[PDB]
Amino acid sequence: KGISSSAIPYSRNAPAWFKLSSESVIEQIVKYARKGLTPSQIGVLLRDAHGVTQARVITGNKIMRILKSNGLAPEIPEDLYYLIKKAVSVRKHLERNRKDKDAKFRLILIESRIHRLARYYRTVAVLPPNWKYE
Amino acid sequence: SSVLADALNAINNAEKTGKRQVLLRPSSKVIIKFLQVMQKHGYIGEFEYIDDHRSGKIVVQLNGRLNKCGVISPRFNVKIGDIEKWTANLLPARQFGYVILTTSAGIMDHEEARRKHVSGKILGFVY
RNA sequence: GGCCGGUCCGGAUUUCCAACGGGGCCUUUCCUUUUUACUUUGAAAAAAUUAGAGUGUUCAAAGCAGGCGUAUUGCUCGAAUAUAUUAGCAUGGAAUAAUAGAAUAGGUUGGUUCUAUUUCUAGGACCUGAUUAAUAGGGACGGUCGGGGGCAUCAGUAUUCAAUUGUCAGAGGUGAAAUUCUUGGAUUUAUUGAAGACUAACUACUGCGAAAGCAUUUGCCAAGGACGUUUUCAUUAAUCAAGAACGUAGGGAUCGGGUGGUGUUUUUUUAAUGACCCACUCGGCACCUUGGGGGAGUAUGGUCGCAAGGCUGAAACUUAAAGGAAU
Repeated sequence: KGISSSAIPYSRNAPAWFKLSSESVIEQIVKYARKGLTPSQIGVLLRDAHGVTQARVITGNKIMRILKSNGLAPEIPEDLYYLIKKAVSVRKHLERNRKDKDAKFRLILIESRIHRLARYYRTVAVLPPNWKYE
Repeated sequence: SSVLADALNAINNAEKTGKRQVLLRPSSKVIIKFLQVMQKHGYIGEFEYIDDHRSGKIVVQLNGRLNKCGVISPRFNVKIGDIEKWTANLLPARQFGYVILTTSAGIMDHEEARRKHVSGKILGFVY
């Protein structure tokens, strides 16, 4: 296993070429989220197009905070959502052709990786306990 | 592993293989104090604190003074009557090297701890 | 404590500058809403349990006297010191490991009165919380990459079988032989057809997979790695009981991705965006140089063996035939 990560800069009064305001950023963010875009995708879209560095350093607060602050928050965290729907897609594929024991092994690993952050999220209680795999 | 312990392993074996400068991250403040007192006693040389936002990188430049640092796991309480027997079964000889304790009023080695007449729990050692 | 006049020709008046210290004090204005683990003091601590101290018991083991005066209201010393806790007492100081903490902080209707040249206006009620973002982590995304997997499909020439022929004594098989089949024409030759199996040469110290394993084409289904990333979350990590599914450093290359360079292969208004060389980088498979002491023996008056010897026949029978035997 190796490293593949972004290295956010030492600057935090970013970025001094930013002509744009700090309210149109929040406007674009709520536009994209009520268009139905996950936090990662709204971040990358306004990173590329309406070029921000990151909204946590242009606005004073991260985008999950401003999504909750504008009443648009998710009901499950993004990672658990993506990993759940990956689990249901691999389950649908194995249900279609049940001989794929490699998909069985991968499904065991995917469900274990579900249970990891599931019990993490129960211990921190972002989504409430009694919760076990929808 | 710990954060003080691997930094001490780094500056131990790096001068065992005989270099002059080492790097150590994540550089907590107990590492700051721990090699603060050893450059006070003249076992390393000057050291820089590169400060990013993540954790910080301490760069120690050192000559061939030192031969062994080391931490003690776990960190348990010792008395004024105990620090002499800990310097006995922890250092090679008596008046040579030091033993570093987290005392209550500061962070010091054994001789300044018994000079200020305080104690605390044992932290690490260097000779 | 220094710098400036203005009273008079060095004593009183004064401004500013510095150094200490003094006093009122600037910022929750709008809102419901710290203890524990360490160092010092005094009691409670029974001898037998230790050692310390004086003393010529004749010495020593043993034993514990203060004696002298002025034996007068006084001159002087040995029985000075030992865990008696782990469980236990009470008081005062502040790092690290926990722990309270931070009753963590703000920003959608109707009615009242005040306005001058219908403009245009001012005050009530009522109709969701706060570190950084590790060369810790998982997640998204982009272009990819792989004999990774499952399903479907395509291809190949072999092999086997069948058919159609053609020609004639041999043909598989063997170490020889034997055996097998062959004039009902085999083996071989040519043209087809069927069947399932398998993916040669390409194939490497190359690739992928958790391992076992994994090589025809195309399509579909999902998965995975690495890389890229100024994307997001914030310790989600690590390791195995139990259980679950599967059967020392350095160097040269090379694979996968990325960045940059600037020559050739390339081309040009259809979309896509190659190959090579060089450097750097990241990550890979590699390479090169850094259940008991025994055994060999030699011997064995023990102990268990073994070959034992010698014409059979043949003995109670000096006995035949026949067979070795010597010739």
